[PDB]
Amino acid sequence: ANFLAMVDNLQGDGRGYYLEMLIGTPPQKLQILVDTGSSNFAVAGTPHSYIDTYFDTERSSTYRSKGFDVTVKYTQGSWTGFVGEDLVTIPKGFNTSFLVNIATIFESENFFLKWNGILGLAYATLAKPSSSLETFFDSLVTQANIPNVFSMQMCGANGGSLVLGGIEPSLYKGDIWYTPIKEEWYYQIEILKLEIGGQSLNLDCREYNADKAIVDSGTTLLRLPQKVFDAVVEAVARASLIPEFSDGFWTGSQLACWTTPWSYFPKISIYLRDENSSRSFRITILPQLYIQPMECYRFGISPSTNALVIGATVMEGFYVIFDRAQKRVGFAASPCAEIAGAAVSEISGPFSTEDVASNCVP
Amino acid sequence: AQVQLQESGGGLVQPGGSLRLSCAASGFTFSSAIMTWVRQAPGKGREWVSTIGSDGSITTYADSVKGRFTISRDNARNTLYLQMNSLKPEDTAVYYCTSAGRRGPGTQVTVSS
Ligand SMILES: C[C@H]1SC(N)=N[C@](C)(c2cc(NC(=O)c3cc4c(cn3)OCCO4)ccc2F)[C@H]1F
Repeated sequence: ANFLAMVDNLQGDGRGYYLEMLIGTPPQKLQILVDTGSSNFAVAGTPHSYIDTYFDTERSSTYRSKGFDVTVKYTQGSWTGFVGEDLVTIPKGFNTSFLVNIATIFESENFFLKWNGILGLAYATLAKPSSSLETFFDSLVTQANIPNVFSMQMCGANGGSLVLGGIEPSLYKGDIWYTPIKEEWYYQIEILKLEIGGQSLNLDCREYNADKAIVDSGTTLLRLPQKVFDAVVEAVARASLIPEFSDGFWTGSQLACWTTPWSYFPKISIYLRDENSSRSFRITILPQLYIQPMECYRFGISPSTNALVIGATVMEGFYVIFDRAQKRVGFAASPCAEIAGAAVSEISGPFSTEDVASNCVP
Repeated sequence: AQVQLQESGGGLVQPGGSLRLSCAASGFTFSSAIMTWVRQAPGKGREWVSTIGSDGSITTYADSVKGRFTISRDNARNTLYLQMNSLKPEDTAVYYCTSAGRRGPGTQVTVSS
Protein backbone atom coordinates (compact mmCIF):
# COMPACT_ATOMS: atom_id res chain seq x y z
CA ALA A 1 0.00 0.00 0.00
CA ASN A 2 0.91 3.68 -0.58
CA PHE A 3 -0.02 6.00 2.35
CA LEU A 4 0.73 9.24 0.41
CA ALA A 5 -1.82 8.18 -2.26
CA MET A 6 -4.44 7.92 0.56
CA VAL A 7 -4.00 11.63 1.54
CA ASP A 8 -7.20 13.57 0.66
CA ASN A 9 -9.04 10.30 -0.26
CA LEU A 10 -12.22 11.35 1.63
CA GLN A 11 -14.82 13.88 0.45
CA GLY A 12 -17.50 15.79 2.38
CA ASP A 13 -17.86 17.71 5.64
CA GLY A 14 -21.70 18.54 7.04
CA ARG A 15 -23.09 15.18 5.76
CA GLY A 16 -20.30 12.58 6.43
CA TYR A 17 -16.82 11.69 5.20
CA TYR A 18 -16.96 9.14 2.40
CA LEU A 19 -14.42 6.98 0.58
CA GLU A 20 -14.63 6.08 -3.11
CA MET A 21 -14.87 2.26 -3.45
CA LEU A 22 -15.05 0.10 -6.60
CA ILE A 23 -17.13 -3.09 -6.24
CA GLY A 24 -17.56 -6.07 -8.57
CA THR A 25 -16.56 -7.09 -12.09
CA PRO A 26 -16.65 -4.83 -14.01
CA PRO A 27 -16.27 -2.26 -11.18
CA GLN A 28 -19.21 -0.14 -9.95
CA LYS A 29 -18.09 3.00 -8.10
CA LEU A 30 -19.86 3.81 -4.84
CA GLN A 31 -19.48 6.61 -2.25
CA ILE A 32 -19.06 4.93 1.17
CA LEU A 33 -19.33 6.56 4.63
CA VAL A 34 -16.26 5.86 6.80
CA ASP A 35 -17.75 4.63 10.09
CA THR A 36 -15.59 3.58 13.07
CA GLY A 37 -18.81 2.96 15.14
CA SER A 38 -20.07 -0.09 13.17
CA SER A 39 -18.59 -3.27 11.61
CA ASN A 40 -20.59 -4.09 8.42
CA PHE A 41 -19.73 -3.13 4.86
CA ALA A 42 -23.23 -2.25 3.59
CA VAL A 43 -24.27 -0.57 0.32
CA ALA A 44 -27.50 0.42 -1.46
CA GLY A 45 -28.93 -2.42 -3.62
CA THR A 46 -32.06 -0.71 -5.08
CA PRO A 47 -32.91 2.77 -6.50
CA HIS A 48 -34.45 4.60 -3.45
CA SER A 49 -34.82 8.44 -3.24
CA TYR A 50 -31.88 10.55 -1.89
CA ILE A 51 -29.21 8.36 -3.66
CA ASP A 52 -27.85 8.75 -7.22
CA THR A 53 -26.23 5.32 -7.73
CA TYR A 54 -26.36 1.86 -6.14
CA PHE A 55 -24.58 -1.51 -6.37
CA ASP A 56 -26.39 -3.78 -8.84
CA THR A 57 -25.30 -7.33 -7.87
CA GLU A 58 -26.68 -8.74 -11.16
CA ARG A 59 -24.07 -6.68 -13.13
CA SER A 60 -21.08 -8.18 -11.23
CA SER A 61 -19.80 -11.49 -12.67
CA THR A 62 -17.75 -12.15 -9.49
CA TYR A 63 -20.62 -11.49 -7.00
CA ARG A 64 -21.74 -14.50 -4.93
CA SER A 65 -24.80 -14.61 -2.64
CA LYS A 66 -24.40 -16.22 0.81
CA GLY A 67 -28.12 -17.18 0.75
CA PHE A 68 -29.10 -15.15 3.82
CA ASP A 69 -30.21 -11.64 4.77
CA VAL A 70 -29.17 -9.33 7.57
CA THR A 71 -31.37 -6.79 9.37
CA VAL A 72 -29.59 -4.03 11.33
CA LYS A 73 -31.74 -1.83 13.62
CA TYR A 74 -30.67 1.45 15.30
CA THR A 75 -32.53 3.85 17.66
CA GLN A 76 -33.59 6.31 14.92
CA GLY A 77 -33.79 3.92 11.91
CA SER A 78 -32.89 0.57 10.30
CA TRP A 79 -32.11 -1.46 7.14
CA THR A 80 -32.31 -4.99 5.68
CA GLY A 81 -30.00 -6.40 2.99
CA PHE A 82 -28.78 -9.54 1.20
CA VAL A 83 -25.35 -10.74 2.43
CA GLY A 84 -22.90 -11.59 -0.36
CA GLU A 85 -19.24 -11.66 -1.34
CA ASP A 86 -17.41 -9.72 -4.05
CA LEU A 87 -14.12 -8.17 -5.15
CA VAL A 88 -13.46 -4.59 -3.99
CA THR A 89 -10.86 -2.05 -5.18
CA ILE A 90 -9.87 1.15 -3.30
CA PRO A 91 -8.21 3.20 -6.09
CA LYS A 92 -6.79 5.88 -3.72
CA GLY A 93 -4.21 3.74 -1.87
CA PHE A 94 -4.18 0.21 -3.39
CA ASN A 95 -3.73 -1.26 -6.90
CA THR A 96 -5.26 -4.76 -6.30
CA SER A 97 -8.76 -6.15 -5.59
CA PHE A 98 -9.75 -7.90 -2.31
CA LEU A 99 -12.48 -10.45 -1.64
CA VAL A 100 -14.82 -9.14 1.07
CA ASN A 101 -18.28 -9.63 2.54
CA ILE A 102 -20.94 -7.12 1.43
CA ALA A 103 -24.51 -6.40 2.58
CA THR A 104 -26.70 -5.06 -0.27
CA ILE A 105 -29.58 -3.04 1.16
CA PHE A 106 -33.03 -3.71 -0.36
CA GLU A 107 -35.07 -1.76 2.24
CA SER A 108 -34.61 0.85 4.98
CA GLU A 109 -36.31 3.48 7.16
CA ASN A 110 -34.57 6.80 8.05
CA PHE A 111 -31.17 5.56 6.74
CA PHE A 112 -30.52 7.25 3.36
CA LEU A 113 -31.11 11.00 3.97
CA LYS A 114 -23.96 12.04 -0.91
CA TRP A 115 -22.86 8.55 0.31
CA ASN A 116 -24.73 5.37 -0.81
CA GLY A 117 -23.11 2.89 1.62
CA ILE A 118 -21.29 2.52 4.94
CA LEU A 119 -17.86 1.03 5.69
CA GLY A 120 -17.93 -0.28 9.25
CA LEU A 121 -14.34 -0.17 10.62
CA ALA A 122 -15.07 -1.30 14.22
CA TYR A 123 -14.28 -4.81 15.58
CA ALA A 124 -15.70 -8.25 14.66
CA THR A 125 -17.81 -8.20 17.89
CA LEU A 126 -20.32 -5.71 16.37
CA ALA A 127 -20.67 -7.44 12.94
CA LYS A 128 -24.17 -8.69 12.03
CA PRO A 129 -25.72 -11.18 11.92
CA SER A 130 -22.63 -12.45 13.83
CA SER A 131 -18.95 -11.89 14.58
CA SER A 132 -18.09 -14.79 12.21
CA LEU A 133 -18.98 -12.49 9.25
CA GLU A 134 -15.46 -11.27 8.40
CA THR A 135 -15.23 -7.45 8.50
CA PHE A 136 -13.83 -5.35 5.66
CA PHE A 137 -10.71 -4.27 7.58
CA ASP A 138 -9.96 -7.86 8.70
CA SER A 139 -10.13 -8.93 5.02
CA LEU A 140 -7.95 -5.98 3.96
CA VAL A 141 -5.29 -6.45 6.69
CA THR A 142 -4.87 -10.09 5.70
CA GLN A 143 -5.20 -9.81 1.90
CA ALA A 144 -3.19 -6.53 1.44
CA ASN A 145 -0.20 -7.28 3.79
CA ILE A 146 -0.82 -4.07 5.78
CA PRO A 147 -0.43 -3.55 9.54
CA ASN A 148 -3.57 -3.82 11.70
CA VAL A 149 -3.80 -0.02 11.96
CA PHE A 150 -5.73 2.76 10.27
CA SER A 151 -5.90 6.50 10.88
CA MET A 152 -8.41 9.22 10.05
CA GLN A 153 -8.34 12.98 9.55
CA MET A 154 -11.43 15.14 8.99
CA CYS A 155 -10.78 18.63 7.53
CA GLY A 156 -14.41 19.87 7.08
CA ALA A 157 -14.37 22.43 9.95
CA ASN A 158 -11.33 20.28 2.44
CA GLY A 159 -12.38 16.61 2.68
CA GLY A 160 -10.20 14.27 4.74
CA SER A 161 -7.90 11.23 4.77
CA LEU A 162 -8.38 7.56 5.68
CA VAL A 163 -4.89 5.98 5.79
CA LEU A 164 -5.46 2.19 5.77
CA GLY A 165 -2.38 0.37 7.16
CA GLY A 166 -0.58 3.07 9.15
CA ILE A 167 0.21 6.69 10.00
CA GLU A 168 1.05 9.38 7.41
CA PRO A 169 3.55 11.94 8.88
CA SER A 170 2.36 14.88 6.67
CA LEU A 171 -1.16 14.76 8.30
CA TYR A 172 0.05 15.93 11.75
CA LYS A 173 2.51 18.07 13.68
CA GLY A 174 3.58 17.47 17.28
CA ASP A 175 3.28 14.30 19.36
CA ILE A 176 0.79 11.45 19.12
CA TRP A 177 -0.81 10.65 22.49
CA TYR A 178 -2.15 7.11 22.94
CA THR A 179 -5.04 6.01 25.16
CA PRO A 180 -5.78 2.28 25.67
CA ILE A 181 -8.74 0.59 24.01
CA LYS A 182 -10.65 -0.63 27.07
CA GLU A 183 -12.88 -3.02 25.10
CA GLU A 184 -12.60 -4.16 21.45
CA TRP A 185 -16.10 -3.74 19.95
CA TYR A 186 -16.57 -0.03 19.33
CA TYR A 187 -13.34 1.92 19.90
CA GLN A 188 -14.07 2.24 23.60
CA ILE A 189 -11.62 4.46 25.51
CA GLU A 190 -11.50 5.76 29.10
CA ILE A 191 -12.52 9.39 29.81
CA LEU A 192 -11.23 10.66 33.18
CA LYS A 193 -12.49 14.26 33.24
CA LEU A 194 -14.33 16.97 31.27
CA GLU A 195 -13.13 20.58 31.66
CA ILE A 196 -14.99 23.72 30.45
CA GLY A 197 -12.87 26.92 30.26
CA GLY A 198 -10.42 25.65 32.91
CA GLN A 199 -13.17 24.35 35.27
CA SER A 200 -13.63 20.61 35.81
CA LEU A 201 -17.22 19.33 35.99
CA ASN A 202 -18.09 18.02 39.49
CA LEU A 203 -19.01 14.48 38.35
CA ASP A 204 -17.82 10.96 39.15
CA CYS A 205 -15.66 9.74 36.23
CA ARG A 206 -18.02 6.70 35.89
CA GLU A 207 -20.63 9.19 34.50
CA TYR A 208 -18.36 9.66 31.40
CA ASN A 209 -18.10 5.90 30.69
CA ALA A 210 -21.87 5.18 31.30
CA ASP A 211 -22.21 2.12 29.07
CA LYS A 212 -19.15 3.36 27.09
CA ALA A 213 -17.06 6.30 25.83
CA ILE A 214 -16.35 5.64 22.11
CA VAL A 215 -14.55 7.23 19.12
CA ASP A 216 -17.07 7.18 16.25
CA SER A 217 -16.48 8.76 12.81
CA GLY A 218 -20.11 7.84 11.89
CA THR A 219 -21.61 10.16 14.55
CA THR A 220 -21.88 13.86 13.66
CA LEU A 221 -21.92 15.42 17.15
CA LEU A 222 -20.21 15.06 20.52
CA ARG A 223 -22.93 12.97 22.20
CA LEU A 224 -22.88 13.05 26.02
CA PRO A 225 -25.05 11.16 28.55
CA GLN A 226 -27.91 13.40 29.81
CA LYS A 227 -26.33 14.15 33.22
CA VAL A 228 -22.96 15.01 31.60
CA PHE A 229 -24.69 17.04 28.84
CA ASP A 230 -26.60 19.07 31.49
CA ALA A 231 -23.30 19.78 33.32
CA VAL A 232 -21.50 20.85 30.10
CA VAL A 233 -24.39 23.19 29.11
CA GLU A 234 -24.35 24.82 32.58
CA ALA A 235 -20.55 25.23 32.46
CA VAL A 236 -20.56 26.70 28.90
CA ALA A 237 -23.37 29.13 29.89
CA ARG A 238 -21.54 30.29 33.06
CA ALA A 239 -18.15 30.64 31.31
CA SER A 240 -19.64 32.50 28.26
CA LEU A 241 -20.18 35.77 30.31
CA ILE A 242 -22.22 37.50 27.49
CA PRO A 243 -26.11 37.45 27.56
CA GLU A 244 -27.35 33.87 27.86
CA PHE A 245 -28.20 31.34 25.11
CA SER A 246 -31.71 30.02 24.53
CA ASP A 247 -32.74 26.56 25.77
CA GLY A 248 -33.56 25.83 22.09
CA PHE A 249 -29.88 26.39 21.17
CA TRP A 250 -28.76 23.75 23.71
CA THR A 251 -31.43 21.20 22.64
CA GLY A 252 -30.87 21.93 18.88
CA SER A 253 -34.37 23.32 18.05
CA GLN A 254 -33.10 26.91 17.39
CA LEU A 255 -30.06 28.53 15.72
CA ALA A 256 -28.00 31.30 17.35
CA CYS A 257 -27.17 34.01 14.77
CA TRP A 258 -24.79 37.00 14.56
CA THR A 259 -24.05 39.56 11.80
CA THR A 260 -19.49 36.37 16.35
CA PRO A 261 -17.27 36.74 19.47
CA TRP A 262 -15.15 33.54 19.66
CA SER A 263 -13.10 34.94 22.57
CA TYR A 264 -16.29 34.95 24.71
CA PHE A 265 -16.87 31.14 24.49
CA PRO A 266 -14.84 28.63 26.56
CA LYS A 267 -12.64 25.72 25.49
CA ILE A 268 -13.86 22.14 26.13
CA SER A 269 -11.13 19.65 27.17
CA ILE A 270 -11.58 15.84 27.43
CA TYR A 271 -8.95 14.04 29.56
CA LEU A 272 -7.97 10.53 28.39
CA ARG A 273 -5.87 8.01 30.31
CA ASP A 274 -2.36 7.45 28.95
CA GLU A 275 -0.98 3.88 28.38
CA ASN A 276 0.74 4.64 31.71
CA SER A 277 -2.31 4.83 34.05
CA SER A 278 -0.61 7.42 36.34
CA ARG A 279 -0.69 9.95 33.48
CA SER A 280 -3.34 11.45 31.21
CA PHE A 281 -3.51 13.84 28.27
CA ARG A 282 -6.28 16.19 27.17
CA ILE A 283 -7.87 16.74 23.76
CA THR A 284 -9.23 20.30 23.61
CA ILE A 285 -11.78 21.75 21.17
CA LEU A 286 -12.16 25.53 20.76
CA PRO A 287 -15.63 27.23 20.34
CA GLN A 288 -15.34 27.05 16.52
CA LEU A 289 -15.69 23.21 16.64
CA TYR A 290 -18.81 23.04 18.92
CA ILE A 291 -20.56 26.27 17.72
CA GLN A 292 -21.04 25.01 14.17
CA PRO A 293 -21.97 27.26 11.18
CA MET A 294 -25.25 26.53 9.33
CA GLU A 295 -24.00 33.89 10.11
CA CYS A 296 -26.08 31.30 12.05
CA TYR A 297 -24.78 28.45 14.25
CA ARG A 298 -25.99 25.21 15.82
CA PHE A 299 -24.71 23.57 19.00
CA GLY A 300 -22.24 20.77 18.18
CA ILE A 301 -22.98 18.71 21.35
CA SER A 302 -26.20 16.70 21.98
CA PRO A 303 -27.61 14.40 24.68
CA SER A 304 -27.62 10.61 24.60
CA THR A 305 -29.07 7.80 26.71
CA ASN A 306 -26.24 5.30 26.40
CA ALA A 307 -22.68 6.08 25.32
CA LEU A 308 -20.49 9.16 25.30
CA VAL A 309 -19.82 9.36 21.53
CA ILE A 310 -16.68 11.27 20.47
CA GLY A 311 -18.12 12.12 17.04
CA ALA A 312 -17.09 14.35 14.12
CA THR A 313 -17.45 17.51 16.29
CA VAL A 314 -14.27 16.39 18.12
CA MET A 315 -12.63 14.27 15.34
CA GLU A 316 -12.50 17.35 13.05
CA GLY A 317 -9.81 18.76 15.42
CA PHE A 318 -7.51 15.67 15.43
CA TYR A 319 -5.66 13.07 13.41
CA VAL A 320 -7.02 9.91 15.08
CA ILE A 321 -4.98 6.67 14.87
CA PHE A 322 -6.98 3.45 15.35
CA ASP A 323 -4.05 1.24 16.39
CA ARG A 324 -5.82 -2.14 16.66
CA ALA A 325 -2.45 -4.02 16.65
CA GLN A 326 -1.39 -2.36 19.95
CA LYS A 327 -4.94 -1.94 21.43
CA ARG A 328 -4.81 1.87 21.55
CA VAL A 329 -6.23 5.04 19.99
CA GLY A 330 -3.74 7.80 19.10
CA PHE A 331 -4.53 11.55 18.98
CA ALA A 332 -2.56 14.40 17.39
CA ALA A 333 -3.65 17.95 16.50
CA SER A 334 -4.70 18.43 12.84
CA PRO A 335 -2.93 21.21 10.85
CA CYS A 336 -6.06 21.43 8.61
CA ALA A 337 -8.22 22.13 11.73
CA GLU A 338 -7.87 25.90 11.30
CA ILE A 339 -10.58 28.59 10.88
CA ALA A 340 -9.84 32.30 10.26
CA GLY A 341 -6.10 31.81 10.99
CA ALA A 342 -6.68 30.14 14.40
CA ALA A 343 -6.05 26.50 15.36
CA VAL A 344 -9.46 25.20 16.54
CA SER A 345 -8.03 22.25 18.53
CA GLU A 346 -5.21 21.63 21.04
CA ILE A 347 -3.53 18.57 22.58
CA SER A 348 -1.33 18.62 25.72
CA GLY A 349 0.11 16.60 28.60
CA PRO A 350 1.12 14.88 30.75
CA PHE A 351 -1.28 15.39 33.70
CA SER A 352 -1.55 13.43 36.97
CA THR A 353 -4.44 10.97 37.57
CA GLU A 354 -3.83 10.61 41.37
CA ASP A 355 -7.15 12.35 42.26
CA VAL A 356 -9.36 10.17 39.98
CA ALA A 357 -9.98 6.41 40.39
CA SER A 358 -7.83 3.72 38.71
CA ASN A 359 -10.75 2.33 36.61
CA CYS A 360 -13.45 4.85 35.55
CA VAL A 361 -15.16 2.15 33.39
CA PRO A 362 -17.78 0.15 35.42
CA ALA B 1 -18.74 -17.29 17.66
CA GLN B 2 -15.55 -19.19 18.62
CA VAL B 3 -13.85 -19.59 15.22
CA GLN B 4 -11.59 -22.62 15.83
CA LEU B 5 -8.98 -23.52 13.17
CA GLN B 6 -6.30 -26.27 13.09
CA GLU B 7 -3.80 -26.63 10.23
CA SER B 8 -1.97 -29.82 9.19
CA GLY B 9 0.03 -31.28 6.27
CA GLY B 10 3.26 -29.27 6.52
CA GLY B 11 6.73 -30.81 6.34
CA LEU B 12 10.37 -30.70 5.26
CA VAL B 13 10.73 -31.13 1.47
CA GLN B 14 13.33 -30.70 -1.30
CA PRO B 15 13.26 -27.95 -3.99
CA GLY B 16 10.64 -28.77 -6.65
CA GLY B 17 8.70 -30.85 -4.07
CA SER B 18 5.06 -30.85 -2.98
CA LEU B 19 2.75 -30.64 0.04
CA ARG B 20 -1.01 -30.62 0.63
CA LEU B 21 -1.92 -28.44 3.61
CA SER B 22 -5.32 -28.87 5.24
CA CYS B 23 -7.18 -26.89 7.90
CA ALA B 24 -10.03 -28.28 10.01
CA ALA B 25 -12.71 -25.78 11.11
CA SER B 26 -15.29 -25.86 13.93
CA GLY B 27 -17.47 -23.48 15.99
CA PHE B 28 -18.95 -21.59 13.00
CA THR B 29 -20.75 -22.05 9.68
CA PHE B 30 -17.66 -22.93 7.56
CA SER B 31 -19.84 -23.12 4.40
CA SER B 32 -20.61 -19.34 4.72
CA ALA B 33 -17.06 -18.17 5.62
CA ILE B 34 -14.38 -16.55 3.42
CA MET B 35 -11.12 -18.48 4.02
CA THR B 36 -7.55 -17.25 3.61
CA TRP B 37 -4.04 -18.76 3.79
CA VAL B 38 -1.23 -16.54 5.14
CA ARG B 39 2.46 -17.36 5.65
CA GLN B 40 5.01 -16.04 8.15
CA ALA B 41 8.74 -16.88 8.33
CA PRO B 42 11.04 -15.65 11.17
CA GLY B 43 12.54 -12.20 10.52
CA LYS B 44 10.18 -11.52 7.56
CA GLY B 45 6.89 -9.74 6.97
CA ARG B 46 3.46 -11.43 7.03
CA GLU B 47 2.61 -12.62 3.49
CA TRP B 48 -0.85 -13.34 2.10
CA VAL B 49 -0.86 -16.57 0.03
CA SER B 50 -4.42 -17.13 -1.20
CA THR B 51 -8.11 -16.43 -0.43
CA ILE B 52 -11.18 -18.51 -1.35
CA GLY B 53 -14.85 -17.47 -1.19
CA SER B 54 -17.42 -19.47 0.79
CA ASP B 55 -18.84 -21.54 -2.14
CA GLY B 56 -15.29 -22.13 -3.52
CA SER B 57 -15.82 -20.57 -6.98
CA ILE B 58 -13.86 -17.32 -6.35
CA THR B 59 -10.13 -17.79 -5.67
CA THR B 60 -7.32 -15.21 -5.53
CA TYR B 61 -3.53 -15.68 -5.22
CA ALA B 62 -0.37 -13.73 -4.48
CA ASP B 63 1.93 -13.24 -7.52
CA SER B 64 4.71 -15.15 -5.66
CA VAL B 65 2.56 -18.38 -5.59
CA LYS B 66 0.51 -18.01 -8.83
CA GLY B 67 0.52 -21.19 -10.97
CA ARG B 68 2.23 -23.28 -8.23
CA PHE B 69 -0.25 -23.26 -5.30
CA THR B 70 -3.97 -24.07 -5.51
CA ILE B 71 -6.54 -23.26 -2.79
CA SER B 72 -9.70 -25.35 -2.35
CA ARG B 73 -12.31 -26.41 0.20
CA ASP B 74 -14.75 -29.16 1.12
CA ASN B 75 -17.68 -27.45 2.88
CA ALA B 76 -19.34 -30.80 3.75
CA ARG B 77 -16.19 -31.81 5.74
CA ASN B 78 -15.43 -28.30 7.17
CA THR B 79 -11.94 -28.40 5.63
CA LEU B 80 -9.82 -25.86 3.73
CA TYR B 81 -6.90 -27.05 1.54
CA LEU B 82 -3.73 -25.65 -0.05
CA GLN B 83 -2.06 -27.85 -2.68
CA MET B 84 1.56 -26.67 -2.94
CA ASN B 85 3.67 -27.72 -5.97
CA SER B 86 7.10 -26.69 -7.32
CA LEU B 87 8.21 -25.65 -3.81
CA LYS B 88 11.17 -23.22 -3.53
CA PRO B 89 13.41 -22.36 -0.48
CA GLU B 90 11.67 -18.94 -0.27
CA ASP B 91 8.31 -20.72 0.43
CA THR B 92 9.71 -21.79 3.86
CA ALA B 93 7.31 -20.43 6.51
CA VAL B 94 4.54 -21.24 8.98
CA TYR B 95 1.34 -21.41 6.90
CA TYR B 96 -1.88 -20.58 8.74
CA CYS B 97 -5.58 -20.16 8.01
CA THR B 98 -7.51 -17.02 9.00
CA SER B 99 -11.21 -16.15 9.13
CA ALA B 100 -13.02 -13.17 10.71
CA GLY B 101 -9.88 -11.96 12.58
CA ARG B 102 -9.14 -15.42 14.10
CA ARG B 103 -6.32 -17.70 13.01
CA GLY B 104 -5.11 -21.26 13.55
CA PRO B 105 -1.70 -22.09 15.11
CA GLY B 106 -0.36 -22.99 11.64
CA THR B 107 1.75 -25.72 10.06
CA GLN B 108 5.48 -25.52 9.27
CA VAL B 109 6.64 -25.79 5.65
CA THR B 110 10.42 -26.06 5.11
CA VAL B 111 12.08 -26.30 1.67
CA SER B 112 15.82 -27.15 1.72
CA SER B 113 18.34 -29.05 -0.47
C1 LIG C 1 -26.92 5.14 14.79
C2 LIG C 1 -25.81 5.34 13.74
S1 LIG C 1 -24.24 5.76 14.56
C3 LIG C 1 -23.04 5.04 13.51
N1 LIG C 1 -21.75 5.10 13.96
N2 LIG C 1 -23.30 4.46 12.39
C4 LIG C 1 -24.59 4.26 11.73
C5 LIG C 1 -24.44 2.97 10.89
C6 LIG C 1 -25.04 5.44 10.84
C7 LIG C 1 -24.28 6.62 10.76
C8 LIG C 1 -24.66 7.72 9.98
N3 LIG C 1 -23.81 8.83 10.01
C9 LIG C 1 -23.64 9.80 9.07
O1 LIG C 1 -24.21 9.85 7.99
C10 LIG C 1 -22.68 10.86 9.42
C11 LIG C 1 -22.80 12.18 8.92
C12 LIG C 1 -21.85 13.12 9.33
C13 LIG C 1 -20.80 12.72 10.18
C14 LIG C 1 -20.76 11.41 10.63
N4 LIG C 1 -21.67 10.54 10.24
O2 LIG C 1 -19.85 13.60 10.58
C15 LIG C 1 -19.62 14.76 9.77
C16 LIG C 1 -20.96 15.38 9.35
O3 LIG C 1 -21.90 14.40 8.87
C17 LIG C 1 -25.88 7.66 9.28
C18 LIG C 1 -26.65 6.51 9.34
C19 LIG C 1 -26.25 5.42 10.12
F1 LIG C 1 -27.08 4.36 10.11
C20 LIG C 1 -25.64 4.06 12.86
F2 LIG C 1 -25.25 3.01 13.70
